[PDB]
Amino acid sequence: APKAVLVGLPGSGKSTIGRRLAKALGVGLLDTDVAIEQRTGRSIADIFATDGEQEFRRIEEDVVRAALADHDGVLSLGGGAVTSPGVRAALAGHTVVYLEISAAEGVRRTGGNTVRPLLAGPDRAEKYRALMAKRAPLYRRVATMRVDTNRRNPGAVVRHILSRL
Ligand SMILES: Nc1ncnc2c1ncn2[C@@H]1O[C@H](COP(=O)(O)OP(=O)(O)O)[C@@H](O)[C@H]1O
Ligand SMILES: [Cl-]
Ligand SMILES: [Cl-]
Ligand SMILES: [Cl-]
Ligand SMILES: [Cl-]
Ligand SMILES: [Cl-]
Ligand SMILES: [Mg+2]
Repeated sequence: APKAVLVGLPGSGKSTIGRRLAKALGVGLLDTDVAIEQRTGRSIADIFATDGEQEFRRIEEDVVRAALADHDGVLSLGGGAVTSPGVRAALAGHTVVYLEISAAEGVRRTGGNTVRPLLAGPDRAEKYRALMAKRAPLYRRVATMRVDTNRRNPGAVVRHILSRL
């Protein structure tokens, strides 16, 4: 089982805290989105655009279940993985760290244009708050550890988690 599975909204720090937490533990980081692009050679988008949700999610769940079983390092879950009941079911029993972030800070951390599909240019703040009302309850449900990242720098978040593992 993974040392920790990180979940949270876009920009809550899944990739960043995941990378730094993994480095600290001397283990590898497995990001489900990446495992998907590598498994299919297709980018996240093409899959969506082409196959769409149901098919992506099915693939994503497939990747998550395998990672939860084979990966012993840090696992960062794609932001929407928790919307699949099969994923929430597979997570039961695992150490799940929910990186919490306010909408104001979250939307500002993602302004990097690093490819945030569900956060188009037109009124991102409004879209981010909607995404939060929708995903937040799910993260809280699967979370075994809730970590507030609002005023904590990445190092402090990492140390906070390490202390509770
Ligand atoms: N605790 C933090 N404090 C300040 N900035 C952060 C923190 N965590 C993440 N960030 C920054 O916010 C941006 C989004 O982080 P990222 O890990 O890619 O988020 P996610 O993978 O959840 O979508 C990155 O530039 C990252 O360095
Ligand atoms: Cl399984
Ligand atoms: Cl590993
Ligand atoms: Cl995300
Ligand atoms: Cl299960
Ligand atoms: Cl600080
Ligand atoms: Mg990420």
